[PDB]
Amino acid sequence: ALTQPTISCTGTSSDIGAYNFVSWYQQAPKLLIYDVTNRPSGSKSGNTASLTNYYCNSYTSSSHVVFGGGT
Amino acid sequence: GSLPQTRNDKTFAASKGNRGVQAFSKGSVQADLTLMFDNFEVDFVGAA
Amino acid sequence: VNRCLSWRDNETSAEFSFVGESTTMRENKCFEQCGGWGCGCFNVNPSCL
Amino acid sequence: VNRCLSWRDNETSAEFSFVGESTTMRENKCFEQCGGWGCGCFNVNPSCL
Amino acid sequence: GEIRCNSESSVLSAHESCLRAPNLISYKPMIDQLECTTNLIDPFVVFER
Amino acid sequence: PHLRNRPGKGHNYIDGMTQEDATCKPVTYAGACSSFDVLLEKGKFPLFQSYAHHRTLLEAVHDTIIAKADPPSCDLQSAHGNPCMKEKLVMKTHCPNDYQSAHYLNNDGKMASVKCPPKYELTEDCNFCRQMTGASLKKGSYPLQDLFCQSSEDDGSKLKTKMKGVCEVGVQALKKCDGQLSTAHEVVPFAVFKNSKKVYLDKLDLKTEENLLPDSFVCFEHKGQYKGTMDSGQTKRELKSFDISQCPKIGGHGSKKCTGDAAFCSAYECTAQYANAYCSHANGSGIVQIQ
Amino acid sequence: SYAHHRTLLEAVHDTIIAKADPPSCDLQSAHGNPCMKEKLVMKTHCPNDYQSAHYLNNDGKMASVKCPPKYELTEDCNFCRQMTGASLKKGSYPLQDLFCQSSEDDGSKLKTKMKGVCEVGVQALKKCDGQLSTAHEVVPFAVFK
Amino acid sequence: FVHTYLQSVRKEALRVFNCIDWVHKLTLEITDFDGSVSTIDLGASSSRFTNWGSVSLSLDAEGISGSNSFSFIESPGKGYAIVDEPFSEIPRQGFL
Amino acid sequence: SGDYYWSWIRQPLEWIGYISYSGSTYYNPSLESVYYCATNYFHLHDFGDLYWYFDLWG
Amino acid sequence: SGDYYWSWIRQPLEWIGYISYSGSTYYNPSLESVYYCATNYFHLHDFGDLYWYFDLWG
Ligand SMILES: *[C@@H]1O[C@H](CO)[C@@H](O)[C@H](O)[C@H]1NC(C)=O
Ligand SMILES: *[C@@H]1O[C@H](CO)[C@@H](O)[C@H](O)[C@H]1NC(C)=O
Repeated sequence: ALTQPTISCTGTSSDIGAYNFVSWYQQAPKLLIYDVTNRPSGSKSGNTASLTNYYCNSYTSSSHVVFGGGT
Repeated sequence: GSLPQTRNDKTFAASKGNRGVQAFSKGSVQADLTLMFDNFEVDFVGAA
Repeated sequence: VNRCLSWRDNETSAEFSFVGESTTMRENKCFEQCGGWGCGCFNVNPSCL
Repeated sequence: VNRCLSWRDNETSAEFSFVGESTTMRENKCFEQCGGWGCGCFNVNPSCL
Repeated sequence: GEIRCNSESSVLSAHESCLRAPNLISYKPMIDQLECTTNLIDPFVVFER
Repeated sequence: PHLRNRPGKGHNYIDGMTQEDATCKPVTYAGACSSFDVLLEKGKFPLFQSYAHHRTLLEAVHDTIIAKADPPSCDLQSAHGNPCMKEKLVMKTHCPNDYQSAHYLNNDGKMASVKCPPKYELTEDCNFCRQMTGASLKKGSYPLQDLFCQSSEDDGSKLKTKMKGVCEVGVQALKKCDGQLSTAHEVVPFAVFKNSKKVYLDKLDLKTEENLLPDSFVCFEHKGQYKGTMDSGQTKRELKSFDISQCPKIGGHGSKKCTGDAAFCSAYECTAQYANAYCSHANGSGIVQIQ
Repeated sequence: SYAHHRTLLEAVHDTIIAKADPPSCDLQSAHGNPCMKEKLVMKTHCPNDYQSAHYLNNDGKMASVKCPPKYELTEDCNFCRQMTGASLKKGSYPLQDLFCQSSEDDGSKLKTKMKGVCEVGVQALKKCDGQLSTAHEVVPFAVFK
Repeated sequence: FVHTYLQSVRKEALRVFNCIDWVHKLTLEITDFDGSVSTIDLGASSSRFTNWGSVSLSLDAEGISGSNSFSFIESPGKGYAIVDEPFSEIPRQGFL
Repeated sequence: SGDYYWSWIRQPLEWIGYISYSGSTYYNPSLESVYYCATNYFHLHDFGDLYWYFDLWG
Repeated sequence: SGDYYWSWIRQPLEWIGYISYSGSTYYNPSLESVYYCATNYFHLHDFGDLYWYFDLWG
């Protein structure tokens, strides 16, 4: 899973570090940010994404979906 | 029987570079070598 | 090509099957030709006649 | 060594398997060389090329 | 005609069906690198002669 | 089954496909690894089978010998609309069934792999993914190319493809030509050097020289062996891998008593007490040099 | 061929051949001692279910290797391995191919004289420097009084 | 019962061969344009693919000079020699 | 119709698995053998099946 | 853990047998087919398994 406490979503090299497919949800949660930056503000750096109840999800190298711990 | 030996006027000997043997015998040949597509030219030779 | 050079003179090709079985004196040959787009075939190996 | 001298000219070695099947005229030879640490091999029996 | 074939394509492709004499290829297995070379009568030279 | 005593770590697994770590983490005589057992089938992968004691592509990747390409494996599930399958589509391969992934050495000299979406399998040409109901996919990835790797420090930054009469081989544009262009599929040998790209060759003139480095020794141990690892009663006679880093070097210190054959005794220090492992010299290992 | 001459064990029991110091240092109690030195230079082949194996050491006496209880000697007779529910044989495997006899001829001046040999087995014939072709070979041997 | 095996005394070998025929062979030094670093060797009715094309030799007079009935010995790294016996493909006691 | 991935999520979130349009099922490794169902229904990407961009929650 | 030999002794001493760390069992030849249990637990020798140096009696 991801590590959560601008909310920071920190992961391993498998998620976020490799793929730029990370999304955020506000809580039936509501999606706010997809594809790191796109909105229907966030960013990435190293293995940690940042967003300026909020949950983060990402795509792993094993074709799985990993959800954040939550803030 | 090291190579520099003459037998019935043949005098076999080592070829240059010791890659084989020769046979020195009386005779002659006619050689007419031919060139083809000979092209080797540069530009710096224009100066005198 | 292996079939092309080793063609027996008494063996008929499949193209001339309308001849079928005939009692006339006959022989069959195979000749290699050019292979390439200039010849008419995409492949560059030699064609057959 | 027994395989080394008795190498048939029409038999291909396993090292040159990328050649695989080819229609080109070809032959295969095997030559004995030195065997020993100076040659490059720990064994003292002759190597093969 | 030390190396002879049955068609122009076989000559131009060095097909394995071509016949040749024994021991045409000279091998120099010197310790650094092998030298594969041979001396062949150029048929074009004899044709022009 | 001495070929299953892999040099180095022997990690024959790929990132993401980590469901076979029981037998693909260091490959031993015991288990079965899908991404390694295909190499030992008779008639397939003959070049590696000749140089059977050298590292594979996955082993070389896990020893940091060969790097991993950018998008190491762009999944067809998430990146099927990206110009990924370009170097793969110029190769003519043949995958068996029930394989969800396949790795190869790309043009830059790194390792890249193609991964089908979950529950899909690669077709017979490894170009498309197809789904079969009630099929058990293998947990490894099929090695596409026949190659063997090693550790080298020789520099090759000035090395480049030099093929005569070839306008373009694979994905490399050697030159620009106009007119007739005979296009075909051919078996081209290739090599990869340090700090270089793939170098296709017209001829393969390669030689091997032996040495006494640790990668040239196969060290094993018995299961149930007295005073050794796994010292318990066994119902079958099976071997176990051993790490040569423990056997002391000649005139040096070590942690395990170690015995071996003539080459090992010349290189390492063979004990006079009861030994813990037997270290033979590798069947064919060494250093391979290409002309 | 010489089937009506004594074996090594028979020669030992007829006082023809003596028994070595530590006659057989058990691997159970002496695995950390420099025992297996002459055995490790021989290439043998033991069958299964054998707990002991005897050989004629360099001094001309009989020594043997005995595995700990319930263990058996491996295929190279170099290690002991344990199998559950296995019935070990009650004897010891003869490692070498030899026959013995009773002799009074003296051989105190007899020594190994091999040409071009720096070292055979555990005997250091001489001191040599440079190339050293090391191999496993079948060497005939004799033991005199 | 006697079992005999042969062993080599000296660590050297000699190669014995025969010359079926002799061939004329010309060595040429190709003083090329702007540089004379070119030396080639070629026989009768043969061509060599040098730079700027190829060079062929006719040598129409005589492509051969008969045969012989001696044998030749080569010691690698030491030279050659001639022995006055016919080259026999079947071993014979008391001969070479 | 539209190449959708119907997935199941739960909150005691945590992804459980998905069933695809083609009938392919993928499960969480831990659970291989409140509940919502959200699928990527509007932010479809032509280059990939980004099914974790969950919207239209159940 | 530590390569111990758990042995059984009796006094009507007399050694009965031992069970090893590896599961190997060795019995007295007479009994092959007060009770104490003492094992070499402190005076371990690196060169051999001197299991008859009994201490830590049961
Ligand atoms: C004639 O043809 C038949 C069938 O095509 C074949 O079996 C036979 O060998 C041929 N005769 C020859 C080649 O003389
Ligand atoms: C040619 O090779 C095949 C298979 O390698 C062999 O069976 C055959 O005898 C060979 N032909 C010869 C040696 O004339």
